[PDB]
Amino acid sequence: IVGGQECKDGECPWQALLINEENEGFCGGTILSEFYILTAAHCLYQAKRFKVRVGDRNTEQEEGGEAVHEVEVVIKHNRFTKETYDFDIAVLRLKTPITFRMNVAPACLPERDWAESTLMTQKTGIVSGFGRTHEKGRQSTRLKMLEVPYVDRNSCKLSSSFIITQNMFCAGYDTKQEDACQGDSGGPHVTRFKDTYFVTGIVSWGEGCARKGKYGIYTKVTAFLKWIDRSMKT
Amino acid sequence: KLCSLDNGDCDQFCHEEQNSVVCSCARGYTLADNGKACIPTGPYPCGKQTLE
Ligand SMILES: O=C(NCCNC(=O)c1ccc(Cl)s1)c1ccc(-n2ccccc2=O)cc1
Repeated sequence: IVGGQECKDGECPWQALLINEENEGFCGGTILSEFYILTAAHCLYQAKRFKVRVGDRNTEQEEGGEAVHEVEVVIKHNRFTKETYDFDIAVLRLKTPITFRMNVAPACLPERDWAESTLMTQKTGIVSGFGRTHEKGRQSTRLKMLEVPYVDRNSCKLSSSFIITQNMFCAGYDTKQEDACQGDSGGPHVTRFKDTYFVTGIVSWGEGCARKGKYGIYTKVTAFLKWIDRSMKT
Repeated sequence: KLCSLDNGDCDQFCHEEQNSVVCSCARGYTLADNGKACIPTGPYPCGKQTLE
């Protein structure tokens, strides 16, 4: 995350971190329930074997609220391709259920119609992660969160040198130096409504990070809600 | 206006069924007796920051 502020105690309980064999984070995810994690399909290619850690806010040192979970079933969308980064979504079923507690809780799955007319119509959404604080820097040892405005779909198609599919939406800033970044992929994009946060996106991609005239690109969760439910009932 | 009007006074989901507002809630919540508020059924309902 470039810019923004730290996630203070208990503010981003739905954040999940994918860790490789070296126990280092390479991507994020969103806790959907005790057995399921939502993430980006392109992240599965960033590591041979990985586990899911939850309840962490400072990777620098374990404190007592963290929990590592082994993945049982990896479910990637069969239509994802590295060529376009379309259908950049996947759901993970854990072998053991997550125990909810301080800093460990799920984000709500909204309904399609209401979400599109009411959540994605809001001014902003929240993106979080342990990603880089700058484009060419190192990954953050502290979990960060960033309020990002929803971006006009037309304006974003114009600024992107890559096709913006119906399964993607744009958020962020044109000039301000605040954006998601490398290492934040698969993480949550949630929108707040009356003190309740709903999953509205998955950190997907962006030309560099926080570059002027470029926005952050996220997978449109509302276009996969049926797929998500289906992937969770099996 | 219905749902267009302040989300039909709904806590969460709002639907217009037969020209009338109909509220619903995410999984883990129960629609209150007033048919508008959403009540959590457990200590860690989805969407709530753990601010203890
Ligand atoms: O890693 C890339 N960017 C650099 C790092 N910044 C981020 O990851 C960010 C992630 C999320 C936000 Cl939000 S900002 C990247 C990946 C894929 C694509 N890409 C798109 C379509 C098709 C082919 C393709 O290569 C472009 C650039």
